[PDB]
Amino acid sequence: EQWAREIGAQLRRMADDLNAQYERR
Amino acid sequence: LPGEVLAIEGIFMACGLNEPEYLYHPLLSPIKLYITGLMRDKESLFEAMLANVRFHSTTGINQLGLSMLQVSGDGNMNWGRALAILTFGSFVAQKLSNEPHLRDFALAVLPAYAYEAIGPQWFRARGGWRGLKAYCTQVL
Ligand SMILES: [Br-]
Ligand SMILES: [Br-]
Ligand SMILES: [Br-]
Repeated sequence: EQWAREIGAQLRRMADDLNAQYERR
Repeated sequence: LPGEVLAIEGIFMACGLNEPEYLYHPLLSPIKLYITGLMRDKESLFEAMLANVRFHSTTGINQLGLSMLQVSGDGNMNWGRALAILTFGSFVAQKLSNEPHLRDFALAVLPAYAYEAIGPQWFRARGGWRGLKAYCTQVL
């Protein structure tokens, strides 16, 4: 019934895309 | 600046509850404007997260707080994760605005969860809100 970790992983994936923009040359 | 947990609640108020702050702040007001844009553009992803999640309850708000702590469960933090956490909390606030009691419990606990999730020492050791704004102007 627990769903906190799946949301944590989806927030991580969302942060990855923001960091990809930060690193874009 | 008002204090970290307090400032985060203000972010939830301005971005989640769409309650326009009356006074402009050099650092926080642009941050709030950036987080609102993030909500707009990534609404589909936030909806996917909370699609089959029953969070409209005090028990659900507790799990939403756990969700923030799960972001940095690996001990790592960056302003990208910080934005995801702060934008997620604002989105949560928006979905609970029509339920006064739940909204208020969220405002009572989730600002402390977001702050802990980011990491108080990491936040301070990386420029705090100034560091976050600089990251926003460079990414968004
Ligand atoms: Br629900
Ligand atoms: Br309610
Ligand atoms: Br700046």
